[PDB]
Amino acid sequence: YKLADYRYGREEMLALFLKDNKIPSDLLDKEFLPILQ
Amino acid sequence: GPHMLEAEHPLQYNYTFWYSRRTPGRPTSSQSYEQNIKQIGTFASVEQFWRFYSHMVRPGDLTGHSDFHLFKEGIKPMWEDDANKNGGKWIIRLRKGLASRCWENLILAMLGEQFMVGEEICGAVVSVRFQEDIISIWNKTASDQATTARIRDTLRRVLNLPPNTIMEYKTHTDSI
Repeated sequence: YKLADYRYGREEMLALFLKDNKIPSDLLDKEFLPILQ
Repeated sequence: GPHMLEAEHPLQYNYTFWYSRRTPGRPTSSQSYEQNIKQIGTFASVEQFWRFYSHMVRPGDLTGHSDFHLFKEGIKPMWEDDANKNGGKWIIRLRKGLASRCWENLILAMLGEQFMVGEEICGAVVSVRFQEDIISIWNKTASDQATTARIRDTLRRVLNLPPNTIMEYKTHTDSI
């Protein structure tokens, strides 16, 4: 019936994984140090 | 924060990562009982999702009693939230070492609109415990049998789990 407007399969999601990015500033919090990579 | 950008591929909804931790005991640990939940951030495109996810440790490598939550922007990852209070969740208990791949598969399917249940999805959780991990996907209406039946079928299809793996549905209220 009604498809969502924005749809991506697993392989399509991985295809858009840019290998050169910048860590979001929202993650740069001392509380998240244990979970950062 | 979340902006729609022409060069990027929008998600159907904005989603928000959350991180919680619980220092579970007074005898169990030297420190006192403590519980924390903190919003990480909110994203609106596939590319923005990868900016967050690529810089988070995978859940199979978290220590202690810790959880990642990924919920639609504006839905708190707490069953009492308006969006959740009449809802429920599919639960999958996993032996250590499986959660990191199953979480990735789950959230990629959720963000990518692979469930096909309109607005029913609220979010997903991965809970890391000492002897097992627990993965769940929450939906809005626990009594919508057709919705909850479709989520189960998509889960079985996208998660890549041994066919011996059990899944249980729980209505959030049933806990009281």
